[PDB]
Amino acid sequence: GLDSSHVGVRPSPATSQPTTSTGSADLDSILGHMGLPLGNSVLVEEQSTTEFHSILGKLFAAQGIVHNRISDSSADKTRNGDTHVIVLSLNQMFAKELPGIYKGSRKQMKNSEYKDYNHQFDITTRLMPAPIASELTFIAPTQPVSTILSQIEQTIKRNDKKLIRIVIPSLLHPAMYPPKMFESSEIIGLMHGVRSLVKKYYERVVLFASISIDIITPPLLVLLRNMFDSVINLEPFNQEMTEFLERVYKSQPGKIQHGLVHILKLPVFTDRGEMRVLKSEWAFKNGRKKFEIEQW
Amino acid sequence: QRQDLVLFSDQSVLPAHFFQDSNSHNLFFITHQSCTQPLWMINALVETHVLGSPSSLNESSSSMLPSSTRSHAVLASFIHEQNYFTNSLNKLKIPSNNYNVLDFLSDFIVNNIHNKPRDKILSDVLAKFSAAIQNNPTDTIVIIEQPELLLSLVSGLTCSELNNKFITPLLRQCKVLIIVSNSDIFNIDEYDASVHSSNLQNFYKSSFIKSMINLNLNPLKTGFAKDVTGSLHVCRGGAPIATSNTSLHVVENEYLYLNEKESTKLFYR
Amino acid sequence: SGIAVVAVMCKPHRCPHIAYTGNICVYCPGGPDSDFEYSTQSYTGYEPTSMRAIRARYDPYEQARGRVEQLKQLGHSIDKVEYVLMGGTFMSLPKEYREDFIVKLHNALSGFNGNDIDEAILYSQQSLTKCVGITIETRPDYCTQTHLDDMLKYGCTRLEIGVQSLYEDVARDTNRGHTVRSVCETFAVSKDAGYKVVSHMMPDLPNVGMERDIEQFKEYFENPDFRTDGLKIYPTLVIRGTGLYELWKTGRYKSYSANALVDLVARILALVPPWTRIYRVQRDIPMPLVTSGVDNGNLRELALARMKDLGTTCRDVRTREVGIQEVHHKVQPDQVELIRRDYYANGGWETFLSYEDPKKDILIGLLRLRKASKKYTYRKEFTSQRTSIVRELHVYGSVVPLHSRDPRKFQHQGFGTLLMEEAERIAKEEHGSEKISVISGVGVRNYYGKLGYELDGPYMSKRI
Amino acid sequence: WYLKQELYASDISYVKWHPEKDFTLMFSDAGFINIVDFAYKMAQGPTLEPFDNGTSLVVDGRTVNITPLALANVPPPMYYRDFETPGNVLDVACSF
Amino acid sequence: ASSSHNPVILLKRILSLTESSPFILCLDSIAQTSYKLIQEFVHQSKSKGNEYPIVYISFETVNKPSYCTQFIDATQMDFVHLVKQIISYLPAATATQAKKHMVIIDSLNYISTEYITRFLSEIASPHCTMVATYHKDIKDENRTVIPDWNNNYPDKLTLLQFMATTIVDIDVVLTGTLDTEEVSELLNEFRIPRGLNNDIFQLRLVNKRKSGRSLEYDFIVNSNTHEYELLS
Amino acid sequence: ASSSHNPVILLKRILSLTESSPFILCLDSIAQTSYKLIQEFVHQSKSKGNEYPIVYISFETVNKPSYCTQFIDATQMDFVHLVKQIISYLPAATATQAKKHMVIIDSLNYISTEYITRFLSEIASPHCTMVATYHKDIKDENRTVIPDWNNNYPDKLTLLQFMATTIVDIDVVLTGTLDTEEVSELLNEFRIPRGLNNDIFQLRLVNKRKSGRSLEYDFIVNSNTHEYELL
Ligand code: SF4
Repeated sequence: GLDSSHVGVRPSPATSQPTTSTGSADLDSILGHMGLPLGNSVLVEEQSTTEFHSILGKLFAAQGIVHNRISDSSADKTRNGDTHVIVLSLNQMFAKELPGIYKGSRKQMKNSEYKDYNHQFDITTRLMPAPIASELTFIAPTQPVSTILSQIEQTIKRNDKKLIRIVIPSLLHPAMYPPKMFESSEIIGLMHGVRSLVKKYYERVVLFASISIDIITPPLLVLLRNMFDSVINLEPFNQEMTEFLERVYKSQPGKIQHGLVHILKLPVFTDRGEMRVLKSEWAFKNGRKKFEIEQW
Repeated sequence: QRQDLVLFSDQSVLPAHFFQDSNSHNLFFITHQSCTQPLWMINALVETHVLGSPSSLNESSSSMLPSSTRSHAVLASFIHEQNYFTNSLNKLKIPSNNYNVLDFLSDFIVNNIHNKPRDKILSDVLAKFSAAIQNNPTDTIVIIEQPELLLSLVSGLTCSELNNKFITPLLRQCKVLIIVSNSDIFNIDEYDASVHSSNLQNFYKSSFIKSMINLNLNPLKTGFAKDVTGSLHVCRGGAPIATSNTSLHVVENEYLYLNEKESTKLFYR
Repeated sequence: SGIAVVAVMCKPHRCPHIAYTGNICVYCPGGPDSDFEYSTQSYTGYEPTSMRAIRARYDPYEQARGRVEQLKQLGHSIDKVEYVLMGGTFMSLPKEYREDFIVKLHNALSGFNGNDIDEAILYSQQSLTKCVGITIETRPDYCTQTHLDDMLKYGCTRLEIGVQSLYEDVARDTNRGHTVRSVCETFAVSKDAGYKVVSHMMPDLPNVGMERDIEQFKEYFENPDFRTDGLKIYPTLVIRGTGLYELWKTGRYKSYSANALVDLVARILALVPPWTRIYRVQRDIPMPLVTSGVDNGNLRELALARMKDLGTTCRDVRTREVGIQEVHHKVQPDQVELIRRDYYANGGWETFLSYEDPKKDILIGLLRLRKASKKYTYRKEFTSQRTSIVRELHVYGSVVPLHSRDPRKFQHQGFGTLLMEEAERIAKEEHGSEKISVISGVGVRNYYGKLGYELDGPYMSKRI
Repeated sequence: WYLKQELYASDISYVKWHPEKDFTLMFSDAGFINIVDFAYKMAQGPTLEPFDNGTSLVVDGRTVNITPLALANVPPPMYYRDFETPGNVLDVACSF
Repeated sequence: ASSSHNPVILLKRILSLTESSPFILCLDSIAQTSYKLIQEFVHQSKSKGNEYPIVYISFETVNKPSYCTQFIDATQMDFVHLVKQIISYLPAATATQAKKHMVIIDSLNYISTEYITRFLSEIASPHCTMVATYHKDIKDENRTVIPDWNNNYPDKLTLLQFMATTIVDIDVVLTGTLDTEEVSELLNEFRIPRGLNNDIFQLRLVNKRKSGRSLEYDFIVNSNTHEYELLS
Repeated sequence: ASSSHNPVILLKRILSLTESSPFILCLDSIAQTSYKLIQEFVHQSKSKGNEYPIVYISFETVNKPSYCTQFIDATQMDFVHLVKQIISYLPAATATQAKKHMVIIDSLNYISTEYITRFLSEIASPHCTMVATYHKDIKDENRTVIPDWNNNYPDKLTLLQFMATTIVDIDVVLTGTLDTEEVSELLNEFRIPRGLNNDIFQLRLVNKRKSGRSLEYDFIVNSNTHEYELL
């Protein structure tokens, strides 16, 4: 075959398949594979105007850079891990927003040999420092789709060795996306071609994206939700439940949560005909270290 | 516990004499709720057409490789790619050489459909099957998968033009047609697609009028359980049976089905 | 008609099983030691019966008389009342208290003003406003033979002995003083005396999973030891004053969601044998003081929707009852048949006879019969020869209309005689008995004295 | 539990049941592959009117238990009019 | 008066074309398709012996009808052609003394409203009998018409109910454990339960007469023995 | 620094413009217009001892009010010139939080949705403090959403609610013996019972704060004695 570099991957306990890790604490646990299988995208959603999900949109990408930056004369194994993260946004603030490593610990225990796994993260600490254009690139979304589709393929082809991680920060935000692209054909064809490219290089490519649904008509949401292979929804509590919790919780600041989690679609589990929908069972919380998902 | 899967009066799922009768056509319509996928039924249909029995539900699946069989099978889809079809359906062991597999996703979007006249697109997408079926004319079965998505791809297309340019010519040329799709458009909570989104629902209603049998895979009611996954419905479609024998009709029954590790189980309440 | 239930209360006390474990069982709320301190255990004192008991300073005479007069004044006229006692363990109290309590409870209705309980019950037999039994709550450690003789003399008819689990760690970790296995011998000795026995269960408990909850109920219904004539299901709700709230405070406890509990109830109701009366899945709770759990007012209202989506709806007595007269006689019933079931339970063979409609599964009348064994009987009435006991007669077949040519102006007044002679047939032929006995409340000692049964001790018996 | 059936041999190597089918087990005998099969069957006496009394026969090790139905409805767990055989039992029949 | 003293006789006279009817309209839906009524026409109008050309103009149907004698596929013709290659088979508006034929239109939902009346103008003759079915569960396309505040004209249903001289409505008789409320619901979310699309059906008849009010009755029609029963 | 404000004190704080955002939305109907709302703005804003220079944008207003200093009328002239003229009376500097040029708009119904953002992207300067008003009952023109299968764009109300930092809406209290059901019945008949356009109205307020969360506030407002109380 051809040369390939996997920046970090372990066998899937559930089905013995190559699996990466988003770097999250319990989101990777609830993905069914104790991680994200190599090839299946994911989707996370938020009900209200809050921006909890934005935090996640950083973590994943940062993880890849770490998995690439702690191999250059910092890993004794010197194992072949290379990533070229692509960001599709009209603001470049992310180039100086990656959070900092806490203490490392990429152990997985409880072509090369890949033992790398999730690290330890904290939100207050910024990264030291941040990748150069040779590691990570920004593409504005407002350009016509032909150029974008040619350029993504060119980027992947010219960097065959590297593992591919793609992040779409807040797709369909009206402050950057004009109405001339809200037309039905445009975005759906864009994602149809993106799925074609992603599954074409099924060996190593992974994509991540998130949107806001409060301002999107249900038909477009239904059209979009069949493009991906996993859907997670986060619904924050109402004001009244928050006040009830704070009135009751008097001895714990850490027991305070923000909302619940709903599972709409999973990785390959669902394509074999599995009813995996499960709602109103989990609870999410943003924390100083990572993102916690527990039972409620 | 387990019960047999019978879909006709002759106690056979897919009658052989259907392929033996000239000057006839038939259409099957399958709808699945998009929380589940009907792949485990497409497999059974292909096996029962080629091997003559349901080779995954009622029969063992240890020799499942129908490649180079006297019969034939043609599958085409938009939702997935050639790479997925080959790798997966061969990992599912769906045949290759006595078989045809058609993608319309990988590299097809990129300026191969976009920015081109619609008439050429429709003519070529029809000619693909019009040429891919010339080889074996009378011992094939063809299934299309969720073709209504193409409606949202072509710039400003209604149900009528797509139907009369793609579906009816395909059924006129070929012996029997099977169309499978999903029905989330009818399942948006506290929202009416009848307000202004009726264009897509027109396709579903037209297909159900033209269909002969109607297969429904639907999820369970309010909750989610462990021992049962979904409900299976069989119904008589709109069009009558174009056979030549008179005693033929359709059996009428409902099943409860569980799916686990590609293994499916059917039984009664 | 006029069936009446008048609950009474006993003075506060302490169950002695605390002595060898230290405190009350974990789930028991309130109590004398708690902040309330004027209230019997397992009752917060905020119930309407608690209010009516406090103002009377826990006296049976006043409570009974006041409740009876209130019910009579509301608009219903009463001639058949069944007493039920509540609170702690009534049998623990000294000798004279129970005697005086029972004598007062009988003289309230009889109008008698004497003592020497024998005379009180003798006068209560020949009285208007007949009493149809008593329901005494007691624990396994207090069901010895002397106490059973006491209850038989008093006039009690059915007990309710809770078990709360079948596992063995739960008994010690919940500070309840009895091994699980002894309850089986308690049932065995009790049943041979003719006492209908009902139990309790609580689905969720600490260190118990959904699985173990499922197969504990399955083993309860399948094993020939835990086959009893009734059930009560109490979903676990956490009151602040209980020992359960401490576990949640220390974080050593968590509960089920709504979906899990409704699924569990749906599964459980799809297994009930057709001779047990599920009393209340939708029990009565102190609402605002609960801190953990879920709402329980309409659990079955959703469980029914669940069985309609999975099949195999419930088959208990309660859902299939038609009642004494015109409850569901808006439509003329269908084919009426006699159905007879036999089962082995607690070292003996027992028979259940019923008159049912088989096409739609309704119930009209039922009877229970037991063939006395030799390894459990001790009464001088039952230790002289073979005998059989009619544990319960139940005739909702007092219905005036019916299917298949009901009696015109006789209207099923001889319907019960059919079942009585049916029982006597198999008593004479199959059991080979030489004496048949029936247990009943003292107030109804004449509806059985016309068929020939004669009185011996607390029993209504006749030979063969 | 009842002792429904015994099997006799002079050697054993290993025993394996069947995944899909049941009541068909594996065993060996000095290198000889052997397969057995079992099925439910309920013993019953005569049915015709001149001698119509349902007699149910059950086996438990060295003991045989009887139950004449329509003369007694004795439940499964307790039985009626036993007799103890010197050896175990593998099949039983009744007369007319 | 002294003619059609029983509703069944009127129905049979209509079906067998004993009395000429320039236009007749039949309504159906998904709950009960409308190809049994063509069988009713074929069977009843043969007792009088109408073997006259039963043209079957088709827009969507894939199969060729055996009970008919002609077959025209209109997925490639425009309006003017569609009128023109039908006047040949039909007794066009010439030969003022001639016979009459049978016309079966498979579907009415695929034709734009803008030409509807003209499709009944160029062909209407005392020699032709138009029969067509209307599916009521398909809402037509109205982006082209742009129904703004200054571009208005009546909708298809009213025009169809107006230019018709006889109207028949088709319904499926409820037999098992399904009632109209839950049936319409399940159709709305497309679960299609058992108890649908049988041969035994029910009809509503509205017959219009010149200079007077129309008559409205109901019927129970079986598609097995071809026998009728008027509403009680 | 002050924090965890008293809800009435907080209502004053926004109304006294101690806090400020580059966009504020106010809603009105044909039952209670917002002139007294601007009266409350100027009453509790200049009472702090502040001038607050005002620029006025009118699409429904007919006469120059007393609130504004400068003036511009936008009915005769169009978007391509208003994008110019807005900057003439509005410097591009910082500090919305204090005495700057306050740009007020009387109506927002008469601007095409396709250019709502292109407008607002060029006005909300860090010196600029924008407040605008929208008529709820007036139906949007049919040519702003293009109800075809192509346009997935949202309507005008949700776009404004998602974009504006703070939302304030008002309604008129009917002191009469009527019910709002009857008021709606008559208004659907275009009938006006006596008791509309009063001075003691009710208000609903929402502010986006703490990284995006929101809390809904309701009160009772008297616009003569300037009395704000809880409801
Ligand atoms: S035995 Fe009864 S009264 Fe005693 S602690 Fe337990 S629940 Fe309370």
